Amino acid sequence: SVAHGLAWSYYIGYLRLILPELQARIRTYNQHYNNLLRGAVSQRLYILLPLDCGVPDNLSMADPNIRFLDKLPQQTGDHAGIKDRVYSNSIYELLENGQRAGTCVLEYATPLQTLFAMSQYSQAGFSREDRLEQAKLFCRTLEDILADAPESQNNCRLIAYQESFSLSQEVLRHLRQE
Amino acid sequence: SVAHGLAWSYYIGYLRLILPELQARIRTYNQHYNNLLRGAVSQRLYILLPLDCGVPDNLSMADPNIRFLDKLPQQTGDHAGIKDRVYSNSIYELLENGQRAGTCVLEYATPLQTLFAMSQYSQAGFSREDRLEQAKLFCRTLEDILADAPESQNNCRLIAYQESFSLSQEVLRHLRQE
Ligand SMILES: Nc1nc2c(ncn2[C@@H]2O[C@@H]3COP(=O)(O)O[C@H]4[C@@H](O)[C@H](n5cnc6c(N)ncnc65)O[C@@H]4COP(=O)(O)O[C@H]2[C@@H]3O)c(=O)[nH]1
Repeated sequence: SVAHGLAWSYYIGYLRLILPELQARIRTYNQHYNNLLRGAVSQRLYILLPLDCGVPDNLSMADPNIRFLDKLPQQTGDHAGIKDRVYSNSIYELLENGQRAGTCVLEYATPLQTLFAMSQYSQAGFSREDRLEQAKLFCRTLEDILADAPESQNNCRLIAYQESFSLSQEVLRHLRQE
Repeated sequence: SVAHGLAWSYYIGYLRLILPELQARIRTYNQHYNNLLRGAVSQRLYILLPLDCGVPDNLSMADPNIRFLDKLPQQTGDHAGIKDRVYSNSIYELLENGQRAGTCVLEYATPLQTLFAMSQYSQAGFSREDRLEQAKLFCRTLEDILADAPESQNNCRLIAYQESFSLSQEVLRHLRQE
């Protein structure tokens, strides 16, 4: 299954590698690089899962209330022959009524971009209906992996959505629960 | 198909992104950072495809004649909400009879590590026989993608192998053809 392989590669090649050290990288940022007068970055990696697989490269293009602020400390390591491969994450501010209502580590799940592009390339033999069903299967498999995964211990939140709708608000709703 | 999705994600999320700018990054290295007295780095990205999916993180652990030298200039760009995500590659020297017989950009195809780990995790429902058959399907799909891909224009070489056997020699054989 396309989505089954994609869900497992996202855990094996990314989540299980960065989640153990995520809270440490955030506490490091909150103490030494975060502006002294600002709210602390929240402790979890928030992952956006648009089921229509529309994954823009700039998050501020999906909502103007979502604005880039800073990058976490970079995590590097040797991986499949690549020396010091860089895993980077970005901190965003979420604006409500124009003012900062919260800060969090936010990104899209990249494998959804793969399902999108696969639906566009003829040689992939992958229809736009395949995409919606595989997008849902990808998220189910992922939350099933992370439930049993030892690396996910209150440090990761999946935010699936389908499109009116405000992404900045959908994130803030999860953020306000904690 | 697990390998079908993995082969397409490797093209969409990596090869089609780095191959257009690979030769430019190599010429930049050969002129400004390569030691003036050394042989030029070859122009292609050589990708190792062990069908047993044994992908060590340090290439020198698979063969002592393969020694790290330097990194190419890093390629950065915004991707799925990650600002300045870093794509890095490593240059290796290949020793024959103890002396440098060639230099090239070399790495393993990371999705093979995914197939390996999937075969080890019970929740993946993926047997070691599934792995060998999916490993072969992954490479077939990949070379079929790159044949028709506009980004692959004499800048990428797939080296599939199955294990005596010397990895440094198998690479040098491809290198000596050109
Ligand atoms: N050698 C090498 N291969 C790379 C690199 N980046 C991607 N690949 C490969 O391309 C394929 C698809 O790319 P994608 O981002 O869709 O999936 C990635 C992506 O969702 C997530 N991920 C991995 N590294 C990062 C990262 N640095 N930043 C954000 N997300 C990441 O986990 C998935 C699996 O990662 P893997 O690791 O196996 O790299 C393979 C991947 O199979 C790279 O920088 N170096």
